[PDB]
Amino acid sequence: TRKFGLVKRTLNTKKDQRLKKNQENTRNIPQVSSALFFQYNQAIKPPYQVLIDTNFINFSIQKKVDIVRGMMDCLLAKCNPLITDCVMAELEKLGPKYRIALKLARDPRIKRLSCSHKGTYADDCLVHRVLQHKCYIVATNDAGLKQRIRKIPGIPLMSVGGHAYVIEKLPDVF
Amino acid sequence: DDQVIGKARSRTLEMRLNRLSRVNGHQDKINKLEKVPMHIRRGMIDKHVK
Amino acid sequence: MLRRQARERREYLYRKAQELQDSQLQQKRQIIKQALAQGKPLPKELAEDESLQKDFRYDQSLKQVDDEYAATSGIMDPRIIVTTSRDPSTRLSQFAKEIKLLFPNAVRLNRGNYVMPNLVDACKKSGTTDLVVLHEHRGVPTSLTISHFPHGPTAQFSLHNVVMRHDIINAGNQSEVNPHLIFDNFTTALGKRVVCILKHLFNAGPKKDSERVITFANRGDFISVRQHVYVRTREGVEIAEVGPRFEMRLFELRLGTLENKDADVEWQLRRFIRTANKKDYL
Amino acid sequence: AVPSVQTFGKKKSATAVAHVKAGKGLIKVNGSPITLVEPEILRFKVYEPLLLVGLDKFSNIDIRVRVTGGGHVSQVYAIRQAIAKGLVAYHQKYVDEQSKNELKKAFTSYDRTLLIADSRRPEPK
Amino acid sequence: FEARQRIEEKNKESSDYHAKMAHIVNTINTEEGAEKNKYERERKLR
Amino acid sequence: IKDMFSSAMEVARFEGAQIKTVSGIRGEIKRALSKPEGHYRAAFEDKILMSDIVILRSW
Amino acid sequence: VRKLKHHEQKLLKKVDFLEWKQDQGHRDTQVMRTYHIQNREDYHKYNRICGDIRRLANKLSLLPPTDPFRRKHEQLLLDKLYAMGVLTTKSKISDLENKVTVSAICRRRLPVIMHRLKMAETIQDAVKFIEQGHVRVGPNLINDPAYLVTRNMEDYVTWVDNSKIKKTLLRYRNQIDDFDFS
Amino acid sequence: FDRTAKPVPVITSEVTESLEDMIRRRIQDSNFDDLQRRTLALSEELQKAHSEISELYANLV
Ligand SMILES: [Mg+2]
Ligand SMILES: [Zn+2]
Repeated sequence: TRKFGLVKRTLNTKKDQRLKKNQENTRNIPQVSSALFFQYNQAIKPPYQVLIDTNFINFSIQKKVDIVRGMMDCLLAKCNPLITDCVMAELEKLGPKYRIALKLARDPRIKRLSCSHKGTYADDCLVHRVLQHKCYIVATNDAGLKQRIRKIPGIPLMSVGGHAYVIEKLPDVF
Repeated sequence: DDQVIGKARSRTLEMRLNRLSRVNGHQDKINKLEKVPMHIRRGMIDKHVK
Repeated sequence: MLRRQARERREYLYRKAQELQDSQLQQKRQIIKQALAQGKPLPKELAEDESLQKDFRYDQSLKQVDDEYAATSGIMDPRIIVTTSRDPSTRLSQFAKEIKLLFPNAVRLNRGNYVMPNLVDACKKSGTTDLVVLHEHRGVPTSLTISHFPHGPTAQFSLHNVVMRHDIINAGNQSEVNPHLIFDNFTTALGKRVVCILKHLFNAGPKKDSERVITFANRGDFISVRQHVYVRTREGVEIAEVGPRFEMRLFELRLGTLENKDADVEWQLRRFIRTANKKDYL
Repeated sequence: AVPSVQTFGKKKSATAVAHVKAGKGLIKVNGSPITLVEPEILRFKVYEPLLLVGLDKFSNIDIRVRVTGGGHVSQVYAIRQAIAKGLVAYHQKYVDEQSKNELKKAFTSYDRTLLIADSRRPEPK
Repeated sequence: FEARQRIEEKNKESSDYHAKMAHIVNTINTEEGAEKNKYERERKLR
Repeated sequence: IKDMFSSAMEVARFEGAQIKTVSGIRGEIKRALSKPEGHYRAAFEDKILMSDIVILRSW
Repeated sequence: VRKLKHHEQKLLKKVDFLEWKQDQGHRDTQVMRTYHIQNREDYHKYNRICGDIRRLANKLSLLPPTDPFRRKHEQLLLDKLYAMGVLTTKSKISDLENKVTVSAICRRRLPVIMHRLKMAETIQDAVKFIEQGHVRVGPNLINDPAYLVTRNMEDYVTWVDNSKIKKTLLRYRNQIDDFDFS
Repeated sequence: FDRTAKPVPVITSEVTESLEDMIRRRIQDSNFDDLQRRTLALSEELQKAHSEISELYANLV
């Protein structure tokens, strides 16, 4: 009556609990914007607020366009430039050869705003803000960032060209 | 190629296919270097360069 | 026993499946053979691979009669049993006798009160290589089914322009020497299949001076069989025809035994297709 | 439980099922007593096992026979084989082995088709 | 006999047609394409 | 097929030919029967129904 | 033993009381579990036979390719293994090198053959049946549960007559034939 | 109209003579097919390796 086919009480790896590699074992849908049409972006009216990035500052100084006047040149109306603390740190960690561009980009006409994230992947900080609030316009010259904020709906992108600036998606430049 | 026998033959075959794949492959999957922990590999390369 | 044949057919089918999925592998190994034979660029997939370039020692050490016949091609001379359809007719009886005489190692079986599975299993129990079953219409022979027994293949031919030997002439008796064979104009892999089944249907290993010839010629997808005796003259070697003549034509081909009716069809004559008149062998 | 036993009998293409259980000493074949099998010249051939052995051993049991398929003589040989193997099985299961053996000896000495059938498979040369 | 002759003829004519069409389209293919890519090689350089 | 032809030798004059049904399936006309007078037999590539209709293109 | 916290973990990276480097994934245990076998010694002896086969294939590789010794010997070994039952496909001598597993031998074992032929229901139950003595190989029965069986006896494995198992089977099909007292 | 099949060939005199001259040509070439019965030092270190592998092989079998 001793139970037939008994076996030594071994240790599983596919079932047990004390293995650290075996220890690891209401939907959400973000809505589309009230301030976004199909593609019109009904919200933005002048004045505008722009976000400046490291590539934008670089090509700005390499083509000699002063910041605020070049912005008025591009946009034909009133606009305010903003940089984020992550972007400032990005220029800083680029460092000693571009310190003149740093001393330029720090100017008390540029009202810097503060971020709260680990890491300084300024691409991530930018795109998280712009999918967060849909009212900034974004100036840069990175190709990948250009493609991404092209993929997003209803956000005008702004880059350099020749000796002036240009914008991509804005339905009212003129 | 017939009187070759054993370890010699194995290393020859490896080197032949190595070049014949290196001429058109991606260099990573051509020569993936085999794994070894860091201090022992660095000790080996130190002794060899010495 | 019957279980042994069952799992035999199982293992044969599995080896066929593995053969299919290893064809391409055989191609890649042949390509690598050629590359090592002459140093050249090696192309993309096999170049990037690691398992092939690792296991190619045994593979380099690696490296034709069809498989259903493969073990006993030219060792055990085959035995054939020829039997008649059902409640036979007398003209058919004479002609089936003539077929039994035409082949060597042949025995005849009248069939009344039999069933196909009982017959085929009894023949397998006895131990017999190859089987021939005849069907007729109104005296005229028209249909013939050949089977090879250890779950081998079957072929079904029609046959039309038959003349019995006695109704050629009241001549005499044949010699029944182990004959010879000639195969003309065979092209396709199907052609190789049918010459293989008929070669293993004949006797195996004939002499050097045997004096009976049996032909097989493809004349527009109608296999014409004749049979002649020859005696070698000095300048024009004379052939005397003897034995029946008839026009034979394939129409289907099964990979099982004839009792199955639902094995794997490895060929089947298409009739109502747009290009039926058009192709040869199709 | 009821001490019971079951057997089969088989000519060329017929089937004879035979239940054998303890009872009052009767026979039943297809819901009809065995004075009424049909062919009336082979009724004695059906009777053959009983008249071979005796009658008391069939006075203390109960048979129930049901046959399907086949033709006349085939059914008849089927019933006789079924009755034979059923009686032998009942004796083997519930009474003495010595009685089973003397039964088997008397049967097979008479005619072996009672205890084993021959399904006639041909002989090809 | 009529059957064999008519069908043999039809197969003959279908083969004829296919060969002729393949010839014409392949001639024009290779030659006119050689001209078109000669001009591509020039217009890239112009 | 029953009502395509009138006489047996007429059937045989057309024998061995290609015939499609209005359903769209193929077949061939082969031989003449005996006991009726115009009927012939044919083989299709699939089971015909009853309500079908057979036609024969000719020029 | 604590789910010990951050700093003490980053100090005690390499400690592990459960799985060591040397018991490579507890491979022996996992295969033992999948095929319900009884002794660690059974696993390790199957390991040794596998290892000797692979050293043979390695020296056969180290021989030059076109020797008829090499060809004939490797082909003969492939006959031996294909009739033995361990490896499936006779053609890839790579699969001589690379497919030969203790899993393959242990699945050629007896109870896996029962689960193959759908005799028993699952493998542990098959081990119960072979231990209890209801299943015979040809003319004699088996009590050592760890029987190896080639193809030519896979053909003859069956249940023993006048077992209550065969009784239940033919009773459900309504075909117990108690002249044989099956 | 549109026919569908190759009718069965009427064997005639000239076809038989074509076949005759085929068989006779193959006779006077004497090339006819059949299935004939299936029929059936080196180096120091190589003999060393053969010896070792053969001993090991026998032990393994
Ligand atoms: Mg960047
Ligand atoms: Zn930031």
